[PDB]
Amino acid sequence: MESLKTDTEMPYPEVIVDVGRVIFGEENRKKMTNSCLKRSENSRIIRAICALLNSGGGVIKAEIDDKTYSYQCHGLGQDLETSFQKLLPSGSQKYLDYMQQGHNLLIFVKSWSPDVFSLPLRICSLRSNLYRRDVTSAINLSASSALELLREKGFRAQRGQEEEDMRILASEFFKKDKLMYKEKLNFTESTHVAFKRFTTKKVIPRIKEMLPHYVSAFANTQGGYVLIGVDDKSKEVVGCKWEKVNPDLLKKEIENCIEKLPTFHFCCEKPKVNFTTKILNVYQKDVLDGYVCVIQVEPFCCVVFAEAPDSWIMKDNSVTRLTAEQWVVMMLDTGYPIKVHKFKEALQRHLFPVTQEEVQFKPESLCKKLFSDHKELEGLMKTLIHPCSQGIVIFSRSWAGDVGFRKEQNVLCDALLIAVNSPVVLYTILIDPNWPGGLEYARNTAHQLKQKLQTVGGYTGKVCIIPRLIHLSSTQSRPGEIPLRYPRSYRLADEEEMEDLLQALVVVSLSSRSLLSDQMGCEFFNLLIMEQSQLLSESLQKTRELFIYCFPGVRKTALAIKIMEKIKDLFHCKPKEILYVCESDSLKDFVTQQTTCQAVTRKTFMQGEFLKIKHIVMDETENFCSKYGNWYMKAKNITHPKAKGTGSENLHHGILWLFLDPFQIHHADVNGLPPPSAQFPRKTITSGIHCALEIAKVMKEEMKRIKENPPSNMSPDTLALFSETAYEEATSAQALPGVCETKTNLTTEQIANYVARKCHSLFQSGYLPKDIAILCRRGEDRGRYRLALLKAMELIETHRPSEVVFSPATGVWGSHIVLDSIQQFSGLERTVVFGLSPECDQSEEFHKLCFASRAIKHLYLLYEKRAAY
Amino acid sequence: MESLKTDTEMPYPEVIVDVGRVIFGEENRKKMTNSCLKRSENSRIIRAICALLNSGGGVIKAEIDDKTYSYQCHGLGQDLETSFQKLLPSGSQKYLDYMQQGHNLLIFVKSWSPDVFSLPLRICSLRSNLYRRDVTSAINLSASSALELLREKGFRAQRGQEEEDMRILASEFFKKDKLMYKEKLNFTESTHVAFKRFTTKKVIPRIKEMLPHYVSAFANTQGGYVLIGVDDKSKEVVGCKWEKVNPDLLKKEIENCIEKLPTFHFCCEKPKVNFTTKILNVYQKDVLDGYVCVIQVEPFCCVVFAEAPDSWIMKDNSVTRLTAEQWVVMMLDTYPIKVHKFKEALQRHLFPVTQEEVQFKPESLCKKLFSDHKELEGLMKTLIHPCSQGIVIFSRSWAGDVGFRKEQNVLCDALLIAVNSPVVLYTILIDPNWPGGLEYARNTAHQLKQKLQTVGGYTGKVCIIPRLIHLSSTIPLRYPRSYRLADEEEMEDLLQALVVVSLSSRSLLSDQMGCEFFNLLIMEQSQLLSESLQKTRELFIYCFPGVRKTALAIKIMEKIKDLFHCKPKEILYVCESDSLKDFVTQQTTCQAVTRKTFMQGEFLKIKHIVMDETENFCSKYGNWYMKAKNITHPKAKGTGSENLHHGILWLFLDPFQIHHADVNGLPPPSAQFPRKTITSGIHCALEIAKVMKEEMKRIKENPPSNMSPDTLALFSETAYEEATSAQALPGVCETKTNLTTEQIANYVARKCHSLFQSGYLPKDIAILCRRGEDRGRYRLALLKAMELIETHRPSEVVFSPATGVWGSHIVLDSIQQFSGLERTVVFGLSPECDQSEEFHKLCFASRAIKHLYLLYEKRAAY
Ligand SMILES: [Zn+2]
Ligand SMILES: [Zn+2]
Repeated sequence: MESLKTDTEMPYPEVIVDVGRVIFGEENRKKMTNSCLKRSENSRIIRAICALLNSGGGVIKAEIDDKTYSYQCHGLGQDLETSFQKLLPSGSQKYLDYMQQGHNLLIFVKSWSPDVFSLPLRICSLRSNLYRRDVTSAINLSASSALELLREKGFRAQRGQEEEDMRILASEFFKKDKLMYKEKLNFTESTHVAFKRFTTKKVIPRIKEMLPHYVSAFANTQGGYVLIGVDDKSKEVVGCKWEKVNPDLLKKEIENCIEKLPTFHFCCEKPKVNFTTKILNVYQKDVLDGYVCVIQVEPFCCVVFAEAPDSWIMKDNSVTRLTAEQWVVMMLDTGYPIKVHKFKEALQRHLFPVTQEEVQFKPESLCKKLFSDHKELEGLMKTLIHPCSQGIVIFSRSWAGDVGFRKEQNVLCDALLIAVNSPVVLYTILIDPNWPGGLEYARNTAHQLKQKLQTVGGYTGKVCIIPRLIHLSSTQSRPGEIPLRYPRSYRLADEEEMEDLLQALVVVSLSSRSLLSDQMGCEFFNLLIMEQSQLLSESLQKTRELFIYCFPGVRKTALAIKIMEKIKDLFHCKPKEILYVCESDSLKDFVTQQTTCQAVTRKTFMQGEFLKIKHIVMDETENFCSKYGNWYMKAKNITHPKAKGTGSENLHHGILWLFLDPFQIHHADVNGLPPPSAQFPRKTITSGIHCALEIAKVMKEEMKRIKENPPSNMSPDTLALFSETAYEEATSAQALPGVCETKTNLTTEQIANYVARKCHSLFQSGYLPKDIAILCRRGEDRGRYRLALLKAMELIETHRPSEVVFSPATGVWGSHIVLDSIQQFSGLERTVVFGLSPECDQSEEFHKLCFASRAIKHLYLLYEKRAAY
Repeated sequence: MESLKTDTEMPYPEVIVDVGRVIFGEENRKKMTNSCLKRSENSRIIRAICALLNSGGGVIKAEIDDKTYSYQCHGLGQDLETSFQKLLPSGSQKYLDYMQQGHNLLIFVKSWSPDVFSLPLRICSLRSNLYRRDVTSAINLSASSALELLREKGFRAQRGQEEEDMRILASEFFKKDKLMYKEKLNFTESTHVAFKRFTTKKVIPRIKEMLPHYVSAFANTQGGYVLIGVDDKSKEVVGCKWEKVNPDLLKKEIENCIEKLPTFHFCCEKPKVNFTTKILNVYQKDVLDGYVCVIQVEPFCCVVFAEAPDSWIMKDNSVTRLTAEQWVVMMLDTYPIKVHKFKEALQRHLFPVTQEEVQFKPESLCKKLFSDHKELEGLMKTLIHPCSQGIVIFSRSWAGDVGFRKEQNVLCDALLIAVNSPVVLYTILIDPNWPGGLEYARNTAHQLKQKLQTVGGYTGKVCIIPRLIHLSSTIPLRYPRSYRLADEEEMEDLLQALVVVSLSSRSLLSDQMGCEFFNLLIMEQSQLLSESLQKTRELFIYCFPGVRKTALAIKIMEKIKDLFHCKPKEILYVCESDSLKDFVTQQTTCQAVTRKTFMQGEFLKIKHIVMDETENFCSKYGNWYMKAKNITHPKAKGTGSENLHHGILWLFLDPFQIHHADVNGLPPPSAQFPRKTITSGIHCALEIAKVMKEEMKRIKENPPSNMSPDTLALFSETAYEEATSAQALPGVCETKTNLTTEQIANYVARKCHSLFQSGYLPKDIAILCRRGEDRGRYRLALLKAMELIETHRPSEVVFSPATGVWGSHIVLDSIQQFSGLERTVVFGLSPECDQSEEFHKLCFASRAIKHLYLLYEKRAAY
């Protein structure tokens, strides 16, 4: 199966299992003469249901034999119901919904999501086929008891009396060499002896049919003796006729049966199941009559199966039985960030609120682009949605691409309608209605989206995504008829169900690469920064001077802003009494807009005099230069004032927090800081990493390269505090899927064309120009790159709606693309970063870190060709 | 039941139920003519099993009808086995063991401990009696499914289609006002309609019997209609004869039945179950023939029971059914964890399983008992034989050690734990003619097993066999072989359970394992605190009362030596008292001096300084802080030092226990940064911590002159409660008031004698007096009291100054001389104190680990 299988009559998104012709109805089921057909049909239906439960859900199609059968009047069938109850002890309503359309009965099977309150039963099984022996009975363990036994045996392996009277009597019987006719047994059945239903006219068939059960029961429990040749009622040694079957054939059949038994091993030794078969002779008046067989099974280290556990899955459009190995692996279960599942409720409440207002079109950016490019989309969608007042329509250029699958050019956009008391509907808009593959695209996209919701999102409920195909060129909406019918239980019923589906959509979007993924990632990062700021603020009451060491990608500035707010709250000071000192002007304007507290650059700080400043927070401390003056003593004097006699009854100490990034030092001169031995007390922050996995991986590779061959300016002691293990833990905890690409050996025109094409593609998907940052290492190439980019974007944008405007790094907050040097972009970040740098050898490759620290989710490093002289 | 009930014939420790005469055996069970007796006997046995499972375990005693019945030859019974396997789906062998002695068949029922791999099914139940309607069938939910439904409804309440076609047709049938004879229904049964087995000759008994099931099924699920008067096979409105029963009587019976139904509510509104009963008339050719009753049940917010859930417990020597409220509370469930974290290490250190000869524990009590009674060693060696591997744990009173009464006539109790042996509890009696020995042994064994299962968390079959012995002298209790310990792992698990039980009680063994537990906890805190060595160089550590600063300081010194690779003599400890100096000098290899020695001397090779008792430092000699800074923070001298180093200056501060009114010499509280507040260092009894918290509140409410508001601000009672709950252990704190000197001496002598008889060594007693000039008077009075009490007088009573804390003698010194040192038992002898001077309870309590006896002398008369 590449995508799905074609079914014109019932083009459902889900997988369809055809169980052939079945007889349905209580009266018809009872009056069936053929019991074999009854059992076969029941088995087919139950196997299909189990496979659909373990394979994500689906539809079962059955051709109804009687042409006068109505589900409302007749019913389903009693035996099928007993089977359903056996398979689903919790309840069959939560998973199975029935429907009669035409002459076909459709059973809708929900995916087996283990109930949070219930035991974590990963998969559903009819019978474990793991037998454990209670007193005088061998019980086919249920799924829950099977999990009990598996977990107990696993713990035992990983770690490293009248019952005994029955065992002793059975052992004494075993040791005996010969027996007498009508000799009376002095013991009955127990946990360690079983002899009932074992004597027949033909012993071989009964042994083959029944021995596996008792052998599994004895091996799983402790000990056991199986006796063949003892009459059930009278407990005498009747024996088996010698002429009927010789002892050697019976012994070989027994060893064959025990060898065919499936087994699963928790331990390393992996012993086979061991058993001793001893054949006893019975003599009436010293003439041979027959023989009695005793089988002894010792306790077995792990679980032994009577046969393959009859649990089914779906594999290659077919219902497939699960082997013991597969069953135990799937049952014992022997990684998207947890923070997503912690914050999905707040994210849904912020971005996708369930309100009684009119229908909302999201996301705003893509909606604006689509509606400006196509004027009829607003009207067409408003007409199609009607009648619906409450709901959200989530637009995407390609939902299939949004869930990780192929993107189709012929699909203009996809709309996902979520509403209360309505099914989820996926609208696919086509540029040309004559495109043959629209229906397949819609069906596959709906199937993939539902599967992603259930698997990644964690949705545990009945949801139907109905593929509806629409065209802009059509003057009249809803052409033809839509025959897709689902039970009323599959539409969302309350606002809580809508909230749950939207939270699952939040998780799915945050686990993928898309425009919506990027926007919700920004909101997620805001929440994470709030949590980190709250955690770090606890040091305000315990320290006054602190040296904060930050890994690459920590986002020091947001933490600094929120820490400044926390200082204002805690110390009850006026906002203008807190000073933020940075090195770059651009960061100064950024912070000036983001915070009400005072923000100055180092030159202003040294030139000016700050009498009213009570607390100082310094960022970009690595790049500070001491040529103008020694700023550290100034900050110390403003923060730590020496006592002047008795004038100050209670001298105060302020906050002198310095944020340092040892890795990104671009000033070879001395910083003016105290030596690394005097940089105490210190804190290392690793949990601020807010970027893509790809960008974090690039930054870690550069970190390792720097640590292996440290440069002159950096020192071993500062490099020692940063470990790769902590960086992996933080990245796995806090990073989101993204894009990082590298291109080499390109001319200026090729770089310009690549940037123009990528920007056009991103804009078509709903990215705004404020998310694009084009950064060049060498500042003298700004004009050349600007001319090349103007030419490229003019060529690409043939329609040319508005002029292309690039803004300097000062205008980060504005709505324009940023084209400036890396030095001018220090401390500032944007979602998409284009790094235009000349050809770099191994020595100069360290600037990948500088480029990556500026990118949040996209990073396109482009390298120019070597100049020819 | 005060302790237990007397059973001379079967004196088992456990609770015994008598299920009367029962017929046993497959042949006998099958051939029974009377089915009512069969059902009654099966019900009695299963109810007793359920009660024993939910009530800690016990024994079932059944008298066998047949005198020729042998369990091995015959068996137990098929119906009984099926009932057992119904009650225990996991397995009946783990909980039920059978045994035949005499004419009685005994069933040994283990306590229902929910398996760690299991769903948390707290109690066992035959039937939930909670019904959930699958389509066409109403199912009595199992215990697990009942728990699932209860949790779902609780979460829902706390938070705040052809099936639909069936419902619509049923609603249309409901709305109809008239019916025709042999009118064919156009619908069959679904999740929302049920009418099978409802039409009988006498409708009322069948309704009374079956209606609760369907009402519960409909209420628990969504909606439902019940139809009365429809023939099963042909689906036509046969109707109920009008003469047989009037509609009003049937309606009132339905209302009575529905009202009688038990219910449990997860919500505050508490609505009753709502339902509409409508009576429909059937006419054949317009003449009345009968009537049809339709009952509508709407979805109901909470769970509705068909009847009281048949789960039983034990209450007042009786098998008692559980009501719905009790069952739901017990099923939904609506001591420090560090004990369960450290019990394995504690048992490996203190009760190791080895192939060596049997070990007698604890050593102190064993020495006392064997010295006082010479024959006890030989008697125990004889009784234990044949046994090589095992531990014998001695107690003056195991009953007292598990919280129950102490008996004077019991010399001691020995608990024998061994592999391939039952646990045996030996009670030694001074006078063998004491009537109550057997009852004492039985009750003690019962209480010890119950404590093990409940507090200790033991999940396994254990038998504690009461055995009574007498020193002056020159058993029918039979348990299944599964009740004896089988492996070394089972012995280890039982020993871990015993460790938890004793750490959850008050005894000598409790105190010794408390000391080991506190050592492990201090190791964990020291490891956690040592992380600040890499992040800070000068630190001001603020400690709540009872933090045990000195042990943390010693382990921090060790961590400094490990981290900075410095010689032990390069790390310096500065304290104020000579006694703590000597203590630390013995406990550590690093240099330890007092403040006077620190200021007089010169320390060239010292690279790191750790200071304790910093609140009591006096600046009259000079500025010790500046000296510490100069030693730890050296100013650069030109280019001589290529890489200047900064040392560690860690100051341990206790703001509450400031006894020097003069300025400490510390920097002002605004310059005391960076700072750390240690809360998780509290290692004492709950009672001592409570006294310290009360004194803390009293001090915070009325702060004295020397302390400052900023210093008191960091100490909150929420943190103190969290710490005390996390890391404190049960203990004793007592206060006596208005006693004269000889009464105080007699009290101390009597308490010391009682503690010594229980195995306490003299090194665990510290007698501390607030006023130092009373030391001689108290010493004379205590010597007189102790010589009067110890009539035997084996050895002289020796009191040691506070310098000799490490020695094996009672300490009699002032509180000032005992600063920074602790002992298990502390006696506080102080004069009468008013509200202003009550603050010294904190000083007295900081010196006690598990026992504190504050004694106040009478006011002096002039
Ligand atoms: Zn194995
Ligand atoms: Zn309620």
